[PDB]
Amino acid sequence: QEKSDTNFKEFAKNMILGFLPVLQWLPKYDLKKNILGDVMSGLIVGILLVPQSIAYSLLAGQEPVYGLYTSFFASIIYFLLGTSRHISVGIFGVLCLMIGETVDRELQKAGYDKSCYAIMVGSTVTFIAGVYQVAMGFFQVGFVSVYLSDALLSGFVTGASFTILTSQAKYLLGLNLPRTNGVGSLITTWIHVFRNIHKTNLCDLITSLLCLLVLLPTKELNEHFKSKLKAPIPIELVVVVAATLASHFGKLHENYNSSIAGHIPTGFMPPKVPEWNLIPSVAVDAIAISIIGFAITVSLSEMFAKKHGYTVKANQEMYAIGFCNIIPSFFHCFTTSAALAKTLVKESTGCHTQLSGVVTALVLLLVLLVIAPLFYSLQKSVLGVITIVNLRGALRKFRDLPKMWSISRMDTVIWFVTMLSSALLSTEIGLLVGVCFSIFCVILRTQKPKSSLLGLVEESEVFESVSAYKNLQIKPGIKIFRFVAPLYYINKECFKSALYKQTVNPILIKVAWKKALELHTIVIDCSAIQFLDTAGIHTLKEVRRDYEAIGIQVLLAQCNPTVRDSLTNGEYCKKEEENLLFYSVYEAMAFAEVS
Amino acid sequence: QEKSDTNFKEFAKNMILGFLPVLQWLPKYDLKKNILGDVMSGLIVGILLVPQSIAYSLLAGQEPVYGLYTSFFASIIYFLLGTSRHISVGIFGVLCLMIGETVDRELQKAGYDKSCYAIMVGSTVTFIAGVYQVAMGFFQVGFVSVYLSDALLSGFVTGASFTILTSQAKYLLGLNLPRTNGVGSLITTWIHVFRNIHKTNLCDLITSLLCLLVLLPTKELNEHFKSKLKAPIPIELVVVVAATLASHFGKLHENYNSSIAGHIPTGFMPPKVPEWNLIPSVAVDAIAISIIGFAITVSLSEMFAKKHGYTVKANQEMYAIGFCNIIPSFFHCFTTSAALAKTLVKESTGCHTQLSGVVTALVLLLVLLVIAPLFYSLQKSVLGVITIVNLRGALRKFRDLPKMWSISRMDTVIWFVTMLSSALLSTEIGLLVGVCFSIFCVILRTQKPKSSLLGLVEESEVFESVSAYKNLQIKPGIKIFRFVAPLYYINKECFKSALYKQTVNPILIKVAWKKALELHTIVIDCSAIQFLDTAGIHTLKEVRRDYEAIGIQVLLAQCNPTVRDSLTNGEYCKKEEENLLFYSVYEAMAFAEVS
Repeated sequence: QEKSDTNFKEFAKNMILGFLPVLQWLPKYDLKKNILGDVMSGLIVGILLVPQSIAYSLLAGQEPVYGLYTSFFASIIYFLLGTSRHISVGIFGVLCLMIGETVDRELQKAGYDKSCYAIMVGSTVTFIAGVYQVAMGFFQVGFVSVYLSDALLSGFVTGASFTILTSQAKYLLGLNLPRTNGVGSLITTWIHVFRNIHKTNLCDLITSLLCLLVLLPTKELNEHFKSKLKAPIPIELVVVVAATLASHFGKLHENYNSSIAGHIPTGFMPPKVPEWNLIPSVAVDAIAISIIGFAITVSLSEMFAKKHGYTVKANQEMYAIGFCNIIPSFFHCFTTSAALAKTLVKESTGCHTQLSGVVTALVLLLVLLVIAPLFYSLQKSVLGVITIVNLRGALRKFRDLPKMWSISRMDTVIWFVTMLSSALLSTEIGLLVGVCFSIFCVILRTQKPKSSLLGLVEESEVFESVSAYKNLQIKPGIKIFRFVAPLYYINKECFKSALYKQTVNPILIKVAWKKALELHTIVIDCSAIQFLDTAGIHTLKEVRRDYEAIGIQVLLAQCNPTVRDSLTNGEYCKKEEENLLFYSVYEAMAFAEVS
Repeated sequence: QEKSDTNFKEFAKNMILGFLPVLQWLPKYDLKKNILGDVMSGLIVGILLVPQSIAYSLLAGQEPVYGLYTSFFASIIYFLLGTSRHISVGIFGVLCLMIGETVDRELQKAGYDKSCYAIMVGSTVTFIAGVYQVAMGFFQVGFVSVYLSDALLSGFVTGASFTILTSQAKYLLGLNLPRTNGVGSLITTWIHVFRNIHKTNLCDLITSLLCLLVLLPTKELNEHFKSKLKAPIPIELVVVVAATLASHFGKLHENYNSSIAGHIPTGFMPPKVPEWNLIPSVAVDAIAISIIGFAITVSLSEMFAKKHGYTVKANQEMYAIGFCNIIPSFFHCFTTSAALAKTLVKESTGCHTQLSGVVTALVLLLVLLVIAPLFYSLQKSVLGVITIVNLRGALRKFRDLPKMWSISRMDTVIWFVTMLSSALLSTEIGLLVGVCFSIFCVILRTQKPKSSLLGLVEESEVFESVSAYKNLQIKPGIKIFRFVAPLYYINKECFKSALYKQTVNPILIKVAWKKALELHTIVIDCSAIQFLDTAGIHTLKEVRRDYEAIGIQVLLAQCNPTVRDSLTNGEYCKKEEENLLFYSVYEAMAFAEVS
């Protein structure tokens, strides 16, 4: 009755401006209020970046000298390539952990100097990771970073933070543990500590607890008392200078036996080519670090790009972190990526342009040239509690998402499985388990979908489900049915079983008829079925061929253009010279009422 | 205007009859027309099952005696447990290939008798595969067999058929090749043949070509001339008896040097316990064979169950193939599963009940007891062309699905990738690549979805897309928008970019406004968005917070009950004391027209 029929439809300086973005803000600086907040931000984050680089470089197994070349070349190389404004690419601790695992595995395998073979592997893997980044940037692909969610990175970071807390337990007591690195790394290292426990010092426990007692309440105050104290108070450099000038005026290496940092050379040695022969044995870890560095840096650039009102790209933001692993790779460095704490404390004070990074470079220079005879005779336990107490965020995350179970109910499971599988197993296998599980969970969400009868809406033409709404009039039998899943091959059985349960069953009624009623029309509302496979059109043909036997008819309701393509172009299913497919479900009710 | 508001809704003999199904058809046989077609079918498939069992048992590396125990115990054990009627569980050639690979790998590793150590590994892996089957049946799980599609098995079968055709090239020429088994098995075996080619016989090529010349046109006639010749004509036993009674009356082992499988003892040796110490090194191949045997047997039972008008179960069909690998596992056998050719030639003639299988057992008994001195002095090349020319179906499949590219366009890619990755690499890695690729392809289908404006339908209340339909009236600006994907985290960027491209862009217009119009309502039709993640409600909040800045408003249209749950229960997004969510999109047009 009044079948509404529509009609189908028939069938080069612009590059230099991109690549070298120092030449698009430097000729107009607008120095009225562009300098002072920027310079103060640069000195503040430089003061708060001195004690972090030595600690992170000590975490990777090397001496705390090469981390200064790492952070310095990283801060000076982003000023010439980066298109963001508030990122400050420095050192990310999870990258230091992965680099430490790789250089420890290769030094344990192929070695048996130590201090110079701990640089060849790191520089080579950072060089080839940058080669991978510039190849992924020259192909302009970037499609891999969208498969990493944001309830997956926030579990991987917490798992790697547990691994950092475990691997900084030797320096908190001053023991000599073997290289226990592999698949059960946290459990084996903790049982190695608790077996070999009755050998700890009385010098590497008193200064550790005293420095923790100074650090942790002061950071707890500094986190939420920023009103009367505008700049963040640098207690880290204060306790480092106070600990160095006790263990050198007080002779804390002969009277006791605490660990003491190397010697620290002048700096800026002649550059060296990385070892080409170690390339094919290490190019499974460049994949491991390049993807996560690229993902974290593009997410943390775009999150701060639209907050201040400008635009950033993605074919150039890849190249800056690409060459950040290329040109410093010829200068005894390791991998770098974006910041989390440093960029927030950078943007919180001043920070009107990119030139802060240059000052972030520049104050390192003094540190790298005239502070070589100092920073001797400081403990390796002060740096341990420095890189321990600076883990407030990745363990503050436990307070929120196990109480934000109410929003998602299925991202909490992904987050907790990724955290558990990255603290216990490793960092690479943990990230792989997280990615594959978050991919599998959407097809688990497709399987077992919802279904219900529909019914009317009392004097309009809307149809909403009767399993979750109050009194709606239903016709005696023109029973409607609605499926909210794609219906491809995983859930052909769920669709068949749900349709046979809500309405009557065809085969049982056919058997009891042959051994020797109401509901004379079923209207499948296929508005939500948003593609369909080969088995999809097979089971939609099967329900019609079964239901036509008893004496009832089946007619679909408001399919998409592509489903209506794949039905007629599909096998032959339901259209040669018949109507049997409608445009609105209320029209199907009006037709089936005419009988 | 007249906001249609509904109201939300507040919140033991029955087991023996299953397990032992010989006791539910045997007391009433109805012998008027239940015997004769059944018995003739049993003798016909027994005659056509004698030459196949020796060939398949020779494919697995063992003597052609243990295959007779395999098929006999398989046919006699399903009569006591099986609930189907037309399956006839015999020997599946891909199972013989996987068993051959496993016993060849273990015999090459741990060995260096050969004929008795080629039974311990096969019997042990079939025993533990049956243990896996009865464990998967006692847990009543069965959810794994739905992840295997039907455009995936039909590529895996063709890839394993290429591997059978390659691995039966030694016996087609009579050479001595080493065990070239691994990851590049087909390529290495073909290059080993074509390097070592100038050593073939003149006896193992003349009888091979002569027997192929007899077999292949006769099977080509027998495939589509079944009218005047009702029963399938058994030319296989005819050419086997004609080839045996040439190479024993004609002395074809002294005058030439062709291969001949002698020995062949009477049979029914005392039973032996399988080797328990080889359990933990082989339980990665029981997973490989149990899943595919269970999948093929449940699919081929249900495909023939509803064709004749009865019902079958799934908690009992698992147990029959479970114990088919348990009780014959103590009697020097290997794995069995359902039939494809044998069940079609069984059901095509006679076949009124299950008792055909007993005759399928019974005619083996004569073969296993008094045909021991015969079946000596037959070539190993006749059995080669027997198991070659019986591959008509799995290579006839190349004519259909590369011309059924028009139905699916994405199952052809899955099928071809599975065939290519199972012919070249292996059978296990090929099946794994097929399963993981078919899982990944549905989330590739979610990514890059369709979008369009809607427009009216000219004097009704339907809305269909304007990118694929002819003239529909559109309001000047109340531009509608429709998304047909779940919108979780993979395609937040596609949704944001498509909405910013079809309608106006918020951020660019805000920038040009701040440097110093039409479309005063966007109605997102979210009828097809069938769940949403945390990032989903984040980007749906972000589009409202952006669009509210310029001076236009955004209101969603006809979400599901679960999306309307996850919006309000979600963060706070859009409902405390506001309307901002409708029930039908035409009502949203009527509201936005009032302005």
